[PDB]
Amino acid sequence: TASIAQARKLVEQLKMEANIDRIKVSKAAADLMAYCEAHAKEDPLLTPVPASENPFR
Amino acid sequence: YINIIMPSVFGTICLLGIIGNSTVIFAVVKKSKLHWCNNVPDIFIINLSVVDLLFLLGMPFMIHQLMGNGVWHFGETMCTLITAMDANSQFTSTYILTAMAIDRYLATVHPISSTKFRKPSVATLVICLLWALSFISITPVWLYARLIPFPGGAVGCGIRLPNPDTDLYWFTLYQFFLAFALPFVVITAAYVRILQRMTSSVAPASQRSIRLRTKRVTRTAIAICLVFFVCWAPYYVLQLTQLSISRPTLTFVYLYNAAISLGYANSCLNPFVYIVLCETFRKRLVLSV
Amino acid sequence: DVQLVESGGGLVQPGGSRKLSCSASGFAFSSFGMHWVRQAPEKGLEWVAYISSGSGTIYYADTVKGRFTISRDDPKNTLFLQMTSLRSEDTAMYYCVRSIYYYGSSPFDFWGQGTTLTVSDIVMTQATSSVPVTPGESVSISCRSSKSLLHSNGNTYLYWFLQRPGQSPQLLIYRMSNLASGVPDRFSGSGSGTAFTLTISRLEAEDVGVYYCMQHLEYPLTFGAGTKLEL
Amino acid sequence: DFDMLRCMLGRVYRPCW
Amino acid sequence: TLSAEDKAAVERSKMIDRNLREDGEKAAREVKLLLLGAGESGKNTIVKQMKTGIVETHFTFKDLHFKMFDVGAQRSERKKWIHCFEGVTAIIFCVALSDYDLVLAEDEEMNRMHASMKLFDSICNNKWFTDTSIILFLNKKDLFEEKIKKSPLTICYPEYAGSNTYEEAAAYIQCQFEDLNKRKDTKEIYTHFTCSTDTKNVQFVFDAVTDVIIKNNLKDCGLF
Amino acid sequence: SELDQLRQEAEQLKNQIRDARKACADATLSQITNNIDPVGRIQMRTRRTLRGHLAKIYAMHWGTDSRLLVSASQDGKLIIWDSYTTNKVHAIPLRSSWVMTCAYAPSGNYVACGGLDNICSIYNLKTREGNVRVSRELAGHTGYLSCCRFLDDNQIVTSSGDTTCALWDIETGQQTTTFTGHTGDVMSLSLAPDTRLFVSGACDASAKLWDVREGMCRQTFTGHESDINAICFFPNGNAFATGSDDATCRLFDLRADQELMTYSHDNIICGITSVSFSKSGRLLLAGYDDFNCNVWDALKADRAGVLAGHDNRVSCLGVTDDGMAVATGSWDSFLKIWNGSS
Repeated sequence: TASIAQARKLVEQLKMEANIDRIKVSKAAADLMAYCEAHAKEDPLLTPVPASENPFR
Repeated sequence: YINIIMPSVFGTICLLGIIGNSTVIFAVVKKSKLHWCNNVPDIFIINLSVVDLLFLLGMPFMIHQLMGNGVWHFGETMCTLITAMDANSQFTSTYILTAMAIDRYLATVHPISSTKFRKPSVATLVICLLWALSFISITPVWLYARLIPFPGGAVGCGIRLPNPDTDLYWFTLYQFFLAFALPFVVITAAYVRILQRMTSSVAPASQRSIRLRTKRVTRTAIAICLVFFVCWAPYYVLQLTQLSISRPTLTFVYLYNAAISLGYANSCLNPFVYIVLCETFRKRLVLSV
Repeated sequence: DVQLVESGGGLVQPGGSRKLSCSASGFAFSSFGMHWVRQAPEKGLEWVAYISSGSGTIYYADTVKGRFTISRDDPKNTLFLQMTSLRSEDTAMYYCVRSIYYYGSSPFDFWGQGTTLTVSDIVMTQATSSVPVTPGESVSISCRSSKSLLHSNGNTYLYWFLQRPGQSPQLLIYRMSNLASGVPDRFSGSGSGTAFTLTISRLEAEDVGVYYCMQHLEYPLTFGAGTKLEL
Repeated sequence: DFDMLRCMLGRVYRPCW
Repeated sequence: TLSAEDKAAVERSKMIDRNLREDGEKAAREVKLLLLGAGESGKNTIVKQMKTGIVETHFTFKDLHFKMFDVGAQRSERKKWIHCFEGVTAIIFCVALSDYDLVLAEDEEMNRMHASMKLFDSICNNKWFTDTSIILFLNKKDLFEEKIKKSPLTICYPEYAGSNTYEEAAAYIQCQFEDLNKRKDTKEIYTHFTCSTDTKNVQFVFDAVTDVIIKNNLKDCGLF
Repeated sequence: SELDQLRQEAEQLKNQIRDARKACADATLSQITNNIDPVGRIQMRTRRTLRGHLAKIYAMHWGTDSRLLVSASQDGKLIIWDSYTTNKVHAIPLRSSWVMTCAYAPSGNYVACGGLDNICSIYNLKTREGNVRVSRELAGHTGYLSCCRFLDDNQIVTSSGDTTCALWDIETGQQTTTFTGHTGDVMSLSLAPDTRLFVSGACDASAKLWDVREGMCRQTFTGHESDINAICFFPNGNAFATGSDDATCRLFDLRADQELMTYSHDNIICGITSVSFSKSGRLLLAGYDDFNCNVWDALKADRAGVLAGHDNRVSCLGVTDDGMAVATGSWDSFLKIWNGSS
């Protein structure tokens, strides 16, 4: 009775994942895009810092 | 044409061998994880390249008395120093090449028993000992390297033996034995014994991999032994010939200077033998480029 | 537990020789650099010698260089100070100090109980010899240095040590700002350039003692005169 | 451009005999 | 331009290199072997003659230290952790000769020998074992001679059309595994016949490892 | 009968989830970020080369100070590096040389490691004896250890090849929670910035979002065609990226519960071993099997740069907490610190 027990758990798990709230992709895509714009200046790899402030001269 | 052919031959060898030797030195340095840790072959291959680089950097200071006007322009103090430095680089490179073949013999014929003493610390001591032995082997060179007054107003750096009638023989023979004959016997003996013992008895000879292994190593042992012979036999054959010769002719002078270039070409061809015939080094070099 | 027991001190005649030993237990003695610091009677601390981990680096004080010799025996976990031609100026209590050096480490964190020997240069200044204090009252202790202790890497090599009466010096602040492990958070170190201050908020009875400032920017290491807090 | 009939010993000249 | 403490940190770091160098040279003089083989194929019997997740076994034979690693307890996907052994001296693969007429306990339809051949070909032709020599052990050769008398080899290999004798059937199985070597240039396969009372099993591995050591030395020295 | 009916209901639930994801897929991340300017060419130079490892490097982790890092190699050594000066602060000999992961405690007092031995070993870096000693060995996984991450000095989450992730209490040495639901070997995990959730990628080509406190699976993400080898959280914790064997990197959103963008190129046919984000999340750095590390524009799916300085497969990489530098380990036994110049 291992297969029948596993089937109940899998069905029960999918119910929990199917009852979550999902926002639109445009809303979710905007948040990732807006996050980078706010933190763009303080990203040394994206915008290299002057050699004076670079710990790895 | 004579005044343009000879400078071009030396210049091509000097530039081509500098590029090859600097490439070998740079590549061995960039691949070092821990210094003096399980890199005995790399220690020999980088010390042989340093001496070969020295043998070519000092080449133009020794040949400028052969092409232009046959005049030494550096004085008697530099004549002794440059002649001794040039002779040391030839003897040191030959000794390191000989020791790099004994190292390969031990790494192959005795793969288990040689792990006790094939240490990078021991390899460094051996190479430092080769320089010390090379200095002893060039002692007659700098004790007699003086200026020679040629007919006319020109002087040249050369060897002034105390008894040139009788001392000319031991000077040539001892350099022939230590720098050409003895190393070639050891280098040839080491590589032929490697080819006879490069596989364990349990290895399946019928398999293509074992046969292919012997084929590549055989053509590498031949190339190493042949390049040393071809680049130094004419230099030391004419060296023994001139013992009987009293008044050299133009053809002998041209052949002697051509043979001198071949000796310098040995330091130009050693780095490329390792670059071409080593798949691991060759593939890694291409990746960088 | 970490322990450093010194031995070999005692009464010696002028011009004689004496051997000082420091047996280490409870820590990796071979991974620590070891110092000798002496203290003349009714005087401040005085650095003597230093040997690094692996015995690769050895430093001596100019007042004892050429006469004192420092060595270590890592297998036996013992530190040695060979002293020859002892003078009346060598009468002091000699301490065994451990100090490990890597990024983020706290050197001079543990000091030995010291041994007594009796014989028959950045300047650190602590002008205030004594400060009358009361429990529960905030106290500030000032130290000065001839040269700026701030290095180009950002570290300010100033160390604070408290020597309670009858006890060995104990590290409070290392590199002028960091609080040593096992020290109450009320101790704080503040400074800039050549002037530094040690702040003791809510002073207690255990804080009574002499406070020394040491420099570690370059050798020889030099101690201040010492600021004594008394009730 | 010179009289290149000088005797040689190694890579340096020698006085002819 | 290092401070008094920066210089001591550098000396500490070089002291660490002094110990990594000491340990690294000691590690390069030891032999690492990966022991593979299906269940009930004599793999555990080899350990009994050459005495967590991975079971590491050490033994010394003629001044040479071997580290043999058994990963039989790793029931996870082989391809994920198999690259962790890229660089071992050799791979010891155990195949049961007597398990040619038998079938797998679970599948009950796939022959045991075919399972080993698929397993061997997945290991020999694996991209991480391109130049890793494989020591192929054909265990239980005495029991194979008994089965070949009663059960013909044609059950396992329909294409086999040889004599019903050990001296010919065993060689056919040996050639089939060596035929699975998709790269007969960068690696070699060492085949040996073991048994439950054979005392030459450790010698064969010593000889095969010696040939691998020579091959590695030739590559390092630049001869290859 | 009953078993057949239940498995039919599972398919309906899977179809319901797929329809829900399609309903909210009004736009595409590429369409949204089509207007923004590209980042241009990202040029990074090898500032430091960390030498001393004598075997393949499988994992590295930055400290929270952005200066100290720990790297794990299969020479049996766990080395702590001062990236500023290339000094080796510590060298920890590992009992098992088959280490597949390493971790650095956010407090900086502990490091973790684990491999084919099925054990997560905790090492104490701050001892009065002055040496690094083993403080804990976490036993209970039945497969190899693939990734581990500290939450604090007492809690650590580990993934294993036994298809399970476990939350451990370091003080007692017992796993308080077990996260089950994967059908394949879990290869990596990434803790959220608030350490209340974590994502994991397994060999079943699926990613799962787990609740650390509750101990259950919240969301499951699919789309990869092969085993997921790397996974990393976005800086805000609302997204994560995975790197699989199908030569593709994909970005998933937790709230959207579906994939947003794929990072692949036709010339790239090798697997992906490690992924990481820059401080702002604009750059997605991914290590590949072709001996190179490609920098990806996470918003535009463009290869902004290449970190090509390794002679073997790039097995690990990480970006500092301040975004100043990125380190890459590789099977050539070298770690390289990369950052750009003005």
